[PDB]
Amino acid sequence: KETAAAKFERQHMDSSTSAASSSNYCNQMMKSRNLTKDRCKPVNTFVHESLADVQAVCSQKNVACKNGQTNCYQSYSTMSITDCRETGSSKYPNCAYKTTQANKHIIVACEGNPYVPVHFDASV
Repeated sequence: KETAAAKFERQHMDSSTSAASSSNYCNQMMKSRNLTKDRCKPVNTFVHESLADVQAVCSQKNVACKNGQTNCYQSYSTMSITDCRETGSSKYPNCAYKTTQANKHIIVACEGNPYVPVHFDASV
């Protein structure tokens, strides 16, 4: 198994880079993190912040999750993120993505003890 928290770091954390390196970023990252293993995950966001910074988001601004649950939190400051959105010629198993860099507040769902991020909800 893989814990909720470890899975979040696997699919969303990329601290080794401050931004989206190039157009190549998403094709390599999605594959590396095994996000294009059973299908091409449609969209995925990577956060280039320290892990301590992303975890502190659980004590930040509490907001409603897209699913109606109340365990989502919004970062007070903008973070550096990269959005990976699937393309047209992207055909499984040859998934193709468009790398998109930006700075936005992130919204994550937290849970557990300790209370850690387990799901990425949105970026605004």
